[PDB]
Amino acid sequence: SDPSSINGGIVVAMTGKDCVAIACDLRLGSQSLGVSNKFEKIFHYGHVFLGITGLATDVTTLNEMFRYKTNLYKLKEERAIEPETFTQLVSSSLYERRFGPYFVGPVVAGINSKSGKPFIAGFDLIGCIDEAKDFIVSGTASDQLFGMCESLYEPNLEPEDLFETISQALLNAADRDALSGWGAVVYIIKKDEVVKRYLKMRQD
Amino acid sequence: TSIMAVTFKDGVILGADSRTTTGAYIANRVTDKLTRVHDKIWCCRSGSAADTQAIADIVQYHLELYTSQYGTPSTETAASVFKELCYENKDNLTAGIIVAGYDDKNKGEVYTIPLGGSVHKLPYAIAGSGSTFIYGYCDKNFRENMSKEETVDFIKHSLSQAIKWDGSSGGVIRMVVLTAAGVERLIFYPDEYEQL
Amino acid sequence: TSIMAVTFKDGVILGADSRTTTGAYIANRVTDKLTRVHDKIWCCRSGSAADTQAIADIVQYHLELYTSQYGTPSTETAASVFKELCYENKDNLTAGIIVAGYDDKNKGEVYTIPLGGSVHKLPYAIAGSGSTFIYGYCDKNFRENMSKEETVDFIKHSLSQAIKWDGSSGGVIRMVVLTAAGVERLIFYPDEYEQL
Amino acid sequence: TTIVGVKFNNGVVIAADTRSTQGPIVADKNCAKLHRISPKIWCAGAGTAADTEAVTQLIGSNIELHSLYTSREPRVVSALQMLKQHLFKYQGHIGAYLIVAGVDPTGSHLFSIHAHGSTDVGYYLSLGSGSLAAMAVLESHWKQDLTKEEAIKLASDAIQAGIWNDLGSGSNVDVCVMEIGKDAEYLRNYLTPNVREEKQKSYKFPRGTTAVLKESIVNICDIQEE
Amino acid sequence: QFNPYGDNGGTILGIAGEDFAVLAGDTRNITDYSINSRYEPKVFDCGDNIVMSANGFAADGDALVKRFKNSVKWYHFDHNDKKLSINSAARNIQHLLYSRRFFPYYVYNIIAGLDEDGKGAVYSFDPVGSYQREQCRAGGAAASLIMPFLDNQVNFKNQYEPGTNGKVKKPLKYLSVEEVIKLVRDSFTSATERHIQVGDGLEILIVTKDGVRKEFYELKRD
Amino acid sequence: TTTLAFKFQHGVIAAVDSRASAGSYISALRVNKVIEINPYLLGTMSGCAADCQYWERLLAKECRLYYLRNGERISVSAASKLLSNMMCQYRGMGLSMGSMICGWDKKGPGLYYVDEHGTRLSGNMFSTGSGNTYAYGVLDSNYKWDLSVEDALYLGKRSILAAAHRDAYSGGSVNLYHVTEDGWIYHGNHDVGELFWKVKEEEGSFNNVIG
Amino acid sequence: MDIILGIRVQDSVILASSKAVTRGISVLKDSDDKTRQLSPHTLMSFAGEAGDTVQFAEYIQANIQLYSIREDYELSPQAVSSFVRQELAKSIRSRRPYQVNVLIGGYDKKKNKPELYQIDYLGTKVELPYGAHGYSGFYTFSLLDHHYRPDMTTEEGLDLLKLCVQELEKRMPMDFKGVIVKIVDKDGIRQVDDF
Amino acid sequence: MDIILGIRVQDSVILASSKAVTRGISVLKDSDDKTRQLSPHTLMSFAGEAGDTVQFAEYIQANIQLYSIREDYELSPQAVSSFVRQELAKSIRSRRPYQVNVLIGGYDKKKNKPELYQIDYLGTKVELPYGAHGYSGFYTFSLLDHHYRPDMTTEEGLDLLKLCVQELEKRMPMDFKGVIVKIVDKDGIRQVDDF
Amino acid sequence: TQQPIVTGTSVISMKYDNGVIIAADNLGSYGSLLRFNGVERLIPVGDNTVVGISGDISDMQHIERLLKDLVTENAYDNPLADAEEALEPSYIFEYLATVMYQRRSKMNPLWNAIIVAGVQSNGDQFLRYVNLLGVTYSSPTLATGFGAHMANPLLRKVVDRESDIPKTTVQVAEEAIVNAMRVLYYRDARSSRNFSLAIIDKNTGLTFKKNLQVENMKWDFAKDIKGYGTQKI
Ligand SMILES: *[C@@](C)(CO)[C@](*)(O)[C@H](Cc1ccccc1)NC(=O)[C@H](Cc1c[nH]c2ccccc12)NC(=O)[C@@H](C)NC(=O)CN1CCOCC1
Ligand SMILES: *[C@@](C)(CO)[C@](*)(O)[C@H](Cc1ccccc1)NC(=O)[C@H](Cc1c[nH]c2ccccc12)NC(=O)[C@@H](C)NC(=O)CN1CCOCC1
Ligand SMILES: [Mg+2]
Ligand SMILES: [Mg+2]
Ligand SMILES: [Mg+2]
Ligand SMILES: [Mg+2]
Repeated sequence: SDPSSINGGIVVAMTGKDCVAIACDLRLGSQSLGVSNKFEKIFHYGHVFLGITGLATDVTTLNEMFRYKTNLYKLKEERAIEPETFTQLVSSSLYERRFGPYFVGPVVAGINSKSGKPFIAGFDLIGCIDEAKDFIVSGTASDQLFGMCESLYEPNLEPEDLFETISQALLNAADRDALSGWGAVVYIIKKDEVVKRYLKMRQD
Repeated sequence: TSIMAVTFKDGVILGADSRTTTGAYIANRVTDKLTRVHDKIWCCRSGSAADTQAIADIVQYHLELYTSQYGTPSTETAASVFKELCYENKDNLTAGIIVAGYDDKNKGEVYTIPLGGSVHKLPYAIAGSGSTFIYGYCDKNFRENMSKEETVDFIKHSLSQAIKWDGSSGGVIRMVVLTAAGVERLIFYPDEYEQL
Repeated sequence: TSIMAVTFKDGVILGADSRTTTGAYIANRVTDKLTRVHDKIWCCRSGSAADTQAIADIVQYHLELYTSQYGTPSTETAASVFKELCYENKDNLTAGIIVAGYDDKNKGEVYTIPLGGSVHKLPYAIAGSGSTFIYGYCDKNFRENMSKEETVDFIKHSLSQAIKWDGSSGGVIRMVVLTAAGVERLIFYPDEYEQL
Repeated sequence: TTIVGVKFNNGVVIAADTRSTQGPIVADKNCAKLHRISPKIWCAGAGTAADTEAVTQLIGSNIELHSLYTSREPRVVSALQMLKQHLFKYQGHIGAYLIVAGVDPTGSHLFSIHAHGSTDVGYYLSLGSGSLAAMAVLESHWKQDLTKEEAIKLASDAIQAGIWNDLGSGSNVDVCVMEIGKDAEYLRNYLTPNVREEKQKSYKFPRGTTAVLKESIVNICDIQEE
Repeated sequence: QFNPYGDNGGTILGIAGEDFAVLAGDTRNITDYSINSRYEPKVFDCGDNIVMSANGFAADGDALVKRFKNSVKWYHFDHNDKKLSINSAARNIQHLLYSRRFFPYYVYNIIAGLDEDGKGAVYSFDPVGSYQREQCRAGGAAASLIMPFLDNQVNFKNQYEPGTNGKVKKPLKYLSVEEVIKLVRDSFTSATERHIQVGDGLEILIVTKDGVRKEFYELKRD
Repeated sequence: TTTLAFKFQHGVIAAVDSRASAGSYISALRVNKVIEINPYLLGTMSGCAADCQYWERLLAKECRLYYLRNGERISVSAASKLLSNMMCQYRGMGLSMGSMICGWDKKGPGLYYVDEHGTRLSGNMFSTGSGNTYAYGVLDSNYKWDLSVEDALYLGKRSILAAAHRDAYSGGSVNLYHVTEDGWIYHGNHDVGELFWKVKEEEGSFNNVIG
Repeated sequence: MDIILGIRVQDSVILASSKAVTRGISVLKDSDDKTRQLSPHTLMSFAGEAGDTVQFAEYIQANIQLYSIREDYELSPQAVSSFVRQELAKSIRSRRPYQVNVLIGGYDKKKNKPELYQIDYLGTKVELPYGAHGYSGFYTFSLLDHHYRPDMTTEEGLDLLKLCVQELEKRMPMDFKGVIVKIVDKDGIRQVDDF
Repeated sequence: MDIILGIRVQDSVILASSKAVTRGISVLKDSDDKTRQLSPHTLMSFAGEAGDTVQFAEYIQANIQLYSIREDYELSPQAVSSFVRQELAKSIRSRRPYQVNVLIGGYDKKKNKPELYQIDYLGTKVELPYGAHGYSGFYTFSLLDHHYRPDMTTEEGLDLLKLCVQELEKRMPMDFKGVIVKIVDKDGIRQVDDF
Repeated sequence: TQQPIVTGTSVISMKYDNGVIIAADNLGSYGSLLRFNGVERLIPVGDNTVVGISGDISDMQHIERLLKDLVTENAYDNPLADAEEALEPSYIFEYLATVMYQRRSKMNPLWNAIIVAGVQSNGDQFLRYVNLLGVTYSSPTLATGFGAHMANPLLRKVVDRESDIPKTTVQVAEEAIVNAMRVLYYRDARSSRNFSLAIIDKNTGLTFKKNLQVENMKWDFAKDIKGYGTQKI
C-alpha cells in the first residue's frame, strides 16, 4: 500500500578526497515477489549523477524528465549542467507537484567541473534539499544505511578506499532489508574519469 | 437544569428550577429537583434523572440505616455516601449532585459532587446547564453570613438569570430552607422573578 | 477569548482580553483583539485568528475604497460588509465578530455577527468563550446612557469575571473608546482587575 | 525545530537550531533554517521543511521585483502580508510556521506567522517543537531595553533550551542580527556545542575486501571528433 | 480511549565473547519529544551471573525484570540453592512472556552471561516469548542502525581477503573484551548521532567467571 | 518463511529456511525452524515464532508423557492430533502457526500438516510459509517415490533455494533433515549466499542472474 | 482477467494467456483471446479490471497502427513498450486510472532479437527473459529460474511453458480454462492451435 | 470446503464431495475425503469453515458410536439427522458457532428406504431426493429437476451425478479437483474408486 | 477506561544539597472552566514525604485516602512507628507504583501523574515519578504535564546532572521553583496564580508553605503592542 515501499530499493552517496561515490541495489519487486535483478537506480546527465529510490514508475518517469530538461539546458546554455544547479532543478521539479508528489527519494552526486569541488545532496519526495558534507542515504533500508555510514565513514578517503567503505555500507544494510539486494552497483567518480563496479552479493 | 445551595448565618438554603427536558420538549415543567435524604440533609440533582433518583434513593436507604444504628448522620457523612456511589460507578453514571444539610454543631454545610465523583466543600455551590451563565453574577454578589432574606434574594436573582439564558432551565423556582427552626419550603412563580 | 462592546452617552467602548491559546498552551498573552477597520469603526474578533484577520483586512480594504469614492461610511455599512463575507463563506469560516463605531449623526452603535453570518444591532454585546460566564452579570448591571467612567468600570468588572472563570481568556484588558473627541486606547493589568 | 525572535534597542535578532527529522531519525545534522527574504529581512521556519523554504523563496522573489518596481527598500509588513495571504489561501495545507524579522525605513520589526494565515506581533517569540523550552527561557530573562549583545545571548540561550530538552531539536545554533542603519550579519553556526567525539576505532577496510563481478568505464564526455 | 502501552525509547546491545559477554544500553528515558531522565538504568544484574534488559515500554520492562529476579529467588528456595544456568533462565523467561500472549509485555528482552562450559552467551527475546541464542544482538529504537554494523564488524559479513577477489572469506577470528567495548561505544555514538531517542549516557555490564562489572560512558545530550 | 517436507522410499525429507522478519527489516539471519520433539519426530515452523516455539515445545512435553504412561513411542498421527486439538482451544483467539509433523512410526514414515485453524492433513508432500509456491514448483516437477537419499536431500535443499531467491521474506540459510526408522538425521546448515552461486555453476540454472 | 505468461527464447517470444472470463459466479466464456497485434512483429497480452483491459489494448493498437501508416515504418518493440509505459504512467494519476497489466512480446527486425517487456498498471516497465503478472509468477518463476536458458529453441520454450501451465493447474484454486499460446518471431505472429 | 452433492435413488443414497483443500493461494491437497461414517448404514458429508468441519463431524461420529455401543443398536437416519440438527441449532447461538453445513445419507434398515437429509450451519433441516450446499445447487439443481426420477437405479444415479459434476467443472470459476463418490445402501457404505 | 473530568495541572520538583522541593498550583479545572480555586494537590505523608499529584481530582482524592490508610495500617502493632519502622518515601512510592500499574493492567487506570518527594532514613534524597501507565523514572528534576515542557528546562539549568546537587542550596532551588511557577502562569491556560510549596530537608524537616502567589510579573510591555501586523493605532 505504501508507495515508497512497494518496489523496494536503496541508494547511498559519499564524498572523498577530490572524488565522490554513489551506489545502489538492483532489486525491483512487487512487495514480497522479486521481479528484476537489473533495475539500476542511478542515472547520469553529463557528469552529474542522480540516484532515485521509491516507486519505480516515478523513478523511470523522473529520469526521462531530467534527461529532457538537462538536454534543453545544454542546448540553450551551450554547456553541461553542474551538480549545484541540477540540485535546484530537482527541488523545483518535485515541489511543483506538492499536492500530488512523486513517491521518490532522489540523491545527487558529482564534481563541479570548474571548482573541482565534490558535491552530494539528498531530497525528500517534495524537494527539501539535504546538502551533506559526508554522505546521503535513501530507500527502504535508510535506517540501516544511516547506521553503517555513520560508523564506517571518515573524511578525505581516497577513491579506492572510499569504494570499500561505501560498498560495505550498502551490502550490509541491504542484507538486513527484505526489500533490498539482488545485486549492487557502485560508481566511483573523479573529475575526468568514472568507474562503475558491479558487486557480488547474496541473492536472497 | 439550574441548581444551587448557599450557606448563611442561620443555616443553608437549596434552590432549583423546575424544568425537565427531552431534547427541546419540556417533559415536566413543575419538577421537584430538591430531594430529601434525611430530615435536615437535602440534595439538588442534575444530569440523568434516572441515575440521580436511583442514587438518592440508595443514599436515603443508607442514612435511614445509619440513623437506626448510630444516630443522626453528619452532612459530611451523607456527602461521602453520595461520593462513594458516584465515584465507583462513574463509568455508568451521569450525575451532578449538590448536598446540603444543617447540624447544630457544624451549622449549614454545602458539598458539591461533579461528574467524576470528587467532593468539594464550599460556602455556596452552583450546578446544572444553566449555572454557566451566572458564575460571574454569583461570584460578585455572594457574601458570607448573609441573612435569610438576603440569601433568598441572592438565589432568586441568580436562578432568574440562569432561567433567562438557559433553555434547559425554567418554570418555577423552588427553595428549601434548612435551619434549627426546622424545614421551610418556598416557591416563586415566573411573574415574580422574571421582572427582576 | 472574552470580548464586548458597549454603547454609552458620549459614544461606544470596545473591550477585550489578550490571551491566544493553542489548546492549553498560551501562544500569545498580550494579543490585540481590538482591530481598526476605519478611523472610528473598530471590531472585536473571536474564533479562528486566521479567519478573523483575513476578514478584517478585506473589510478595511472595502471601507478604504468606499471612503475614496463616497466619503465616510456608516457603522451599519461596515457591519454589512463583515456580514456579507461571514454569511457567504459560512461553510469555510469560524468567525464571531462584534462591530462598533461612532458617527456624529448616529452616535455610538454596536452590531454583533455570530457564527452563521446573521447581524444583530444591540445596546451592548458580548462574545467569545468567556462571555458565557457573564451573561447574568452583564444583563443585571447594564444601563443605557451611562457615563464614560461608568462604562469603563462595567467592562472592566465584566471581563474580570470572564477571565476569572474562562481558561481560554486572560492577560490584560484592552479597551478602545470611540467618541467625538477622538480615539482613546486603555489598558488594565491583572493586579488592578483581579482584586475587584 | 526550535526557532526564536528577540527585539532589542536598535534592531532585532533571530535564531534557530540545525536539526531536521524524518520521524525519530535525523536526516540532516547541520540544516539551515534561517532564510533570506531580502537583504535586511530574514525569516526562520518550522514545520514542513520544503514549505518553509518554498514559501520564503516565492515571497522573496516577489519582494525583490516589488523593490525594483517601487525604487524602494522592501518592508517587513509587505513580506508579512504577502506570506499570510498566500498561506491563508491554502488553508493550512502549506505547513509553514515562520518567525519574520527585519529592518526597513520604517524601523525594526518582529512577527510570527502560522500555517493557516494568522499573524502575531511581539518583542520576543518562539516557534517549533522546542518553542515551550525556549519560551520558558525568554519569559525568565527577557526585559525591556535590551542591548545587541544581551539579545544575542538571550536568543541563543533560548535555542539551547530547545536543543537540550527537546528531541525534535539539536546540533548547532544559527543567528542573524538585523540592526538599524547597518548590514544584517548572518552568523552561521554561532554555537557548536554538539561535536561528535573521536571514534574508538578506524573502520577503513583493506583494499580488495569487497567482492566484484564486473568493471567498466562510464562515458560522461560528449560525442568526439574524427 | 485509554492506551495501556507507551514508548520510552532507548536501545540495547548484547555481544557474546569467547569467555565473556557484554550487555549495554543507553540511559535515556523519553516520552514523545520530551526527556524524562538522562540517567535511568535499563540493564540489571539479576543474580547467578546473569544480566538482563527489557527495552521498549518501561513499565512492562520493569515488571518483567522484577518477575525474573523473583523467579531466580524461588529457584534457589525450591532447588537447594542450585545455580540457574543461562539456558534455563532463557526458557523460564519465554514462559513469563507467553503468560501475557494476549496482553503482551511490550518489550524486547536480552540477557547475557556464561553457558555451563564457561563460554559467552547472549539470548534474545521478542515481546511474546520467541527466543534464540545469538552471538550478537541490538534491540530497541536504533536496532536497525546498529545490527548491520555488527554483521560487518563482528561476523565479518561481505568481507573477503584481498587478492583473492571474493573467492576466500575473512576468517572468523575471536574478539577480546577491549575490542568488543570499542564496537559497543562506536555503535552507540553512531546511533546517538542519527536517532533522537538515543543519547545522554551509556552503561555497559560485562560478565566473566570473576563476576559482573560495570562501565559508564557519556553520550551527546541533544 | 519457506518450509517443506515430503515422504519417499527411504523416509521423509524436511527442509526449512532461516529468515525472520519484522516488516521490511530482517530481524534474524539464522533462526531454527525445526524442533527435535524426539529422536523419531520433527516439527517445522511457519507463522508467529512465539506460537510455533511455545506450542511445539508443549507438544514435546505431551509426547514424552505418552511414552512414560504407555512405555511406547507416540505415533505421528496421534502427535499431530494432540497439536491440532491445542489449536482448537485457542480457536479464533489470533494464533498464527503452520507446521508439519514429520516422523517414522509402526505404519512407516508419517507426515501431517497442521495449522492454527485446527486443520490436520495427512499427505506425501507439503510446503508452508510465504515462499511455499516457489518450493512447490521445483518439488512437483522433480518428485518421485523412487528417489535416492542423496537426490532427495538435494531436492528439498534446491526447493528452498528457489523460494529464498524469489521470496523477499525467505532466505538466510537452509537446514536439512532426513527421517529414517533409526531416527532423524541432521544434514547441516547451508548458507544461501554460497549455495546459490554453487548451484548456479554446477546446475547451470539461474542463467538470468549475473555471476 | 487472470493469468498471462511470457518467455523470450533464442529467436522468438512466446506469450500464453488464459481463456476464461467470469461474471459473478458464472464462467461466461472459455475461449477468450486476451491479446492484440500492435504491429506485424509486435504482440501485446493484457490482464486487469473488466472492460479497461480491451479498451486500453485497442486504444494502444490504434495509436501504433496510426504511426505505422504515417511513417510507412514499424516501430521497434522497445519504442512501443516505452509508448505504452508512458500511457500507463499518465493514467495512474488520472481521475479514473486504467487498471491494466500488460506483456509486450516483439521481434526487433533491425537487431534480429526477440524482446519481452513486462509493464504493470502503474507504468512499471522491465525487460525480461520471462515474465508474468498477478499471482502467476508465484507458481511459475521457480520452474523458469531452474529450466530457462537463453539459447533455447521455440520447441523447448513451449515444453517449459507446458510445465508452467501444469504447475498452475495443480496449485491454483481458480480454473482458468487453459491458455492460448502465440509465438512472435522474424516471420511475424502465429497461434499454436493445439496446446 | 467447497462442493458437496447428494442424491437419493430407488435403493441407495449417493454422496459426492470435492477433493480440494486450499490454504492462502495454494492448493495443499487434491485427495481430501470430506466425509465421516457415523454408523454402518449412515454417512455424513460436510463443508464450511476450516477446522470446524472435521471437528464437528468427528464430535458427531463419537456421539453416535457411543449410542451404538450403549444400546447395541443402530439409530435410524432420521434420528441421527435430528440429533445433528439440534447440535447445530444449539451451536448458532453460542459464543463462537460452528460454521458447518452437512448432508446426511443413510439407509433405514427398518423401513428399507434410502434417506437424504440436508442441514445447514443454522440448524435448518430438510429431507430431499437430492441436495447441495453453497453455490453447488445453483448449477446442478436445474439438471436434477429435469432428469431425476424416484425409481432410478444406482447406476443411473451415478450417470446423472457425472452430468452435474461436468456442469460444475464447466461453469464454476474454482477448480475443486474432482469428487470422491460414496454409495449408502442396505449392504452398508462403499466408495466408487473410479470417477 | 474513563476520561478525566476535574483536573489538576503541572507538579514540579527538584533536588538540592540537603533535600527536595516540590510545588503545585491550587486549581481544579473542569475543561476550560477554572471551576475550583482551593484545591491542595500536595499531600504530606508523615514528616519525611510529600506526594504531588496531577490529573483527575476524584482519583487524587482516592489516592489521598489510600495514603492516610497506609499510615494507620503501618502503626498497627508497631512500637517503632514514629522511629525506625516509620514510612519511608521509597515505601510510599513503590506502593503507589504497584497500584498504578495494576490498575492500568485491568484497563481501569487512575488518571494521574504522581511525584513522590522526600528524604530517606540515611539522609538520601528521594524523587521519583509514576503515572497512569505505571511508568516510573527518577531525575534530579521532575515535572508533570506542562511543567515537563517548560519547568524542567529552567530547573535543569540549575541541576543539569547528579554532580550539581551538592552545589545547589535551598535558597537557589526555591528561587528556581518559584520562577518556574511564574512561567507556567504566563503560559499554561489551565494554571492559577495561587500555589503551594513544600520543602523536605534532612536537617530542618518538612516545611509546608500554603497560599503562595506568583509575583513580580511583567505585563507593562503590552501597552506598546498594537494590531497583528500593519495597524499603528
Ligand atoms: C523541527 C525538527 C521539528 O520538525 C523543525 O521544525 C524542522 C524545521 C525545518 C525547517 C527547515 C529546514 C529543516 C528543518 N522540521 C523538520 O525537520 C520536518 C519535520 C516533519 C516531518 N514531517 C512533518 C510533517 C509536518 C510537520 C513537520 C514535519 N522535516 C521535514 O519536513 C522533512 C524531513 N520532510 C519530510 O519529512 C517529508 N514530509 C513531507 C510532507 O509529507 C510528509 C513527509
Ligand atoms: C517467514 C520468515 C515469514 O515472515 C517465517 O514464517 C518465519 C517463521 C519463523 C518460525 C519460527 C521461528 C522464526 C521464524 N516467521 C517470522 O519471522 C515471523 C513473521 C511474522 C511477523 N509478524 C507476524 C505475525 C503473524 C505471523 C507471522 C509474523 N516473525 C516474527 O515472528 C517476528 C515478529 N519475531 C521474531 O523475529 C522473533 N525473534 C526473536 C529472537 O529469536 C529469533 C526470532
Ligand atoms: Mg529472499
Ligand atoms: Mg428558560
Ligand atoms: Mg534535544
Ligand atoms: Mg439447508
